[PDB]
Amino acid sequence: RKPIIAGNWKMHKTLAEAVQFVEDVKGHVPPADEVISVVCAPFLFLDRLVQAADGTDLKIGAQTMHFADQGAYTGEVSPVMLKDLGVTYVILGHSERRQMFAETDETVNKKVLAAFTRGLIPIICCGESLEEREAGQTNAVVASQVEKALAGLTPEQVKQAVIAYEPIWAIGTGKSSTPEDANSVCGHIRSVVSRLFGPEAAEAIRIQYGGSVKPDNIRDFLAQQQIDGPLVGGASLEPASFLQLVEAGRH
Amino acid sequence: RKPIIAGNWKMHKTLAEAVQFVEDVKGHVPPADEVISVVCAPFLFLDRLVQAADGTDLKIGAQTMHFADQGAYTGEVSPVMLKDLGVTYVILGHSERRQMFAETDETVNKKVLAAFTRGLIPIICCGESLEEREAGQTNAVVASQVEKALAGLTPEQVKQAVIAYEPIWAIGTGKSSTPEDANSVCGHIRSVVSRLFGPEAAEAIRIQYGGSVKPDNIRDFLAQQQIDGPLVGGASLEPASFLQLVEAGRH
Repeated sequence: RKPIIAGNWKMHKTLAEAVQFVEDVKGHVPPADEVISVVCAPFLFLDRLVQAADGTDLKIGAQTMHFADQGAYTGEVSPVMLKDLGVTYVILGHSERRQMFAETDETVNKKVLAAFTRGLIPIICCGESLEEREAGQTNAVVASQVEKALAGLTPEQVKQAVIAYEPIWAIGTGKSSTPEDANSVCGHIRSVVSRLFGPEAAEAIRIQYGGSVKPDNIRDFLAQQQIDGPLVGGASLEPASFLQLVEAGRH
Repeated sequence: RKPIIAGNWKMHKTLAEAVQFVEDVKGHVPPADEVISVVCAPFLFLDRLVQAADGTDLKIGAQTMHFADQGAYTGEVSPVMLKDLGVTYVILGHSERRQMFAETDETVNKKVLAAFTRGLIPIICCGESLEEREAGQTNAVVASQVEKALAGLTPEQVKQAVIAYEPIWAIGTGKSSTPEDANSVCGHIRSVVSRLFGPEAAEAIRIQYGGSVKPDNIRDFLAQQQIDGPLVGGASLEPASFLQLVEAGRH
């Protein structure tokens, strides 16, 4: 299971900043055969970034996309559009959208199917809230989100999906889940996959941990058996740090 | 009041199709001082569109945007990013955003305040549902949406805002409101602006009609005293159709 590490810039840079970032990083990202390095930038910069990452191993991804090819959804961007640009990854179901922009597990599932239909590798986010963690439904929440999202896929496709387990209370809070704790939920997710798709799908899929990961702690997480890389937001905004993170995938 | 005509492509093209459209229309769109010709495109294409449209009376606008400059708002595009790119107009509160992605009058307000503080001209959308229509709250529903969306602005800036009345039921249904009716509602909205910001701003503010405006029915709408133009959706995808519309503004 090849490690994958994705940077979610969120709403954070200006085109110039964005291109300077790719320029700085693209030459020192680990080889593609070793670690999948992905920078999820805001829509406006995807175009220039896809080019700046000319023939580099630095992959470019979007922070969303709609579930339709084209249509009357003012503001949205389609999986067709993103593909045409050279974007290869797309974050789906991020809580920031689930709780703010009405992203239901239904829309997320639609989007995952669309992703595969259009050639994009989806990074499906799933995680519980503080309240759910405290109430004990962590495993249940995570399980439903994963069950629903992967609905409609074949095992061969599931092997290609990426699942980012991100406990909400850990996103940009400075409070990370522990490797051991995260490892279990991830093991649980992998176990849910196995029960729905099979031991091959489950043994292939790469599950990520997201939530206050830092270049000083990626190693700890990546070292765990069920975890295959980290979805990083805040610590991916600086080229250096990002290079630190992506190198954690044992170069 | 200089007529303004904006086209909302919604989720509709590929970068390539997008650039040729601009490449085809830009040099033939009406002279700025006569008609404000605008093309609202997907976030993905703006960089290039802005670049290719530089120097022409053809203005480029975004289909939506967030209210915060920076932020952990995965998938969102901020006013800073837009202005920084050269984008001049932005659509806010489109029914499609409203009923499908949790766009409320509060957030729409925050966004309107954001456009002004960030140097973007907002095309504030408002309109009644079929139900509210039948119940007779067209003037009410519409008045509230405008009062809420404009709250915070000074008369001086209200004079710069573009308000687009679109009876939800006419948006791409093929059925459009009668000029007389649309004019009545636009008038009423203007009364709202007059009452809130004084007659001066009310007379300078431009109010569009949206809801199945075809290149063959736009003149009818523009003719109406209270209607200063149209926000066209489907009829704005073809260079040929777009140029017809914008020309109806010329004279």
